Amino acid sequence: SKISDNYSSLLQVSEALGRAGLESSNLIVGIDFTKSNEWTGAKSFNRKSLHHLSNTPNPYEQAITIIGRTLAAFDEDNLIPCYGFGDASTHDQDVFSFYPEGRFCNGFEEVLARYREIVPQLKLAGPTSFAPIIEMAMTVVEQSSGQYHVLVIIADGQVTRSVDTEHGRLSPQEQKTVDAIVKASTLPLSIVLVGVGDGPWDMMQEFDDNIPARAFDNFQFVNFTEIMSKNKDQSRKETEFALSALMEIPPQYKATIELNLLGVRNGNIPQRIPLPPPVQ
Ligand SMILES: [Ca+2]
Ligand SMILES: [Ca+2]
Ligand SMILES: [Ca+2]
Ligand SMILES: [Mg+2]
Repeated sequence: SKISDNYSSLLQVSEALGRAGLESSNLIVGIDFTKSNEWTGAKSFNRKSLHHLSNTPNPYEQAITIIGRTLAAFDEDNLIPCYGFGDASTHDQDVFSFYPEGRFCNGFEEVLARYREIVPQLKLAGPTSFAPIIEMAMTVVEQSSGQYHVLVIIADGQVTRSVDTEHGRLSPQEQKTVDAIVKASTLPLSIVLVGVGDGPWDMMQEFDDNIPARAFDNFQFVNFTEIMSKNKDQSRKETEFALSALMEIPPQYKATIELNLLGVRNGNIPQRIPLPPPVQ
């Protein structure tokens, strides 16, 4: 069933996790390197590309940074597998690992550094689909034998569609993304979409709230731009981010126990191989 916003403060989330008795969790990060990032910073990033490097941190650097300051404790060994998708080497079919032999980033400081080192070497492309990043996460979970994971996807939310959809019919990219979300729910995996840039966010909100075929609500949408836009203190910004990102985690974690997913091998999860980073 659909999971609502049941907590009005970070403290309530923490207590809910306390009651549920969470003992162990790990993070997975996926980063959208599709071409739409060049134009979804029109209003929110002064007509620059969301991936543009300079003296000001771009929204991806900001999200990675805030994620590291607020969610780091939810990765138990501070080793974070990072993947990119949607550049010219992966299109809508594959992901690549941040490092050549699948070596994990040691801390989000290194996630941020490696991001900076990689992104100007990429050809931003497409089409845009979340199926490969989610399928990657599924393989990480299956290979750990059903250890609980949270996949954090940082993206601009522009999954490929036709503007004159006729009407409510999904693109292949949307349909494959939905199928991946539905299949993911046979595994102990939480997904958090951190939306950067201008939106629009209709489809992310649909992933969040309305996929009847899945076994539990396994997908939360965080509007990162709207949180950072609020004329409000920086510590209150990060607290509001943490709250939004963790909002569904206590019920999702509980669902993995009640649906007998936690610690169990599914047996029907194809092994996705990440491509090497297309870099020097
Ligand atoms: Ca880890
Ligand atoms: Ca949801
Ligand atoms: Ca939600
Ligand atoms: Mg795109």
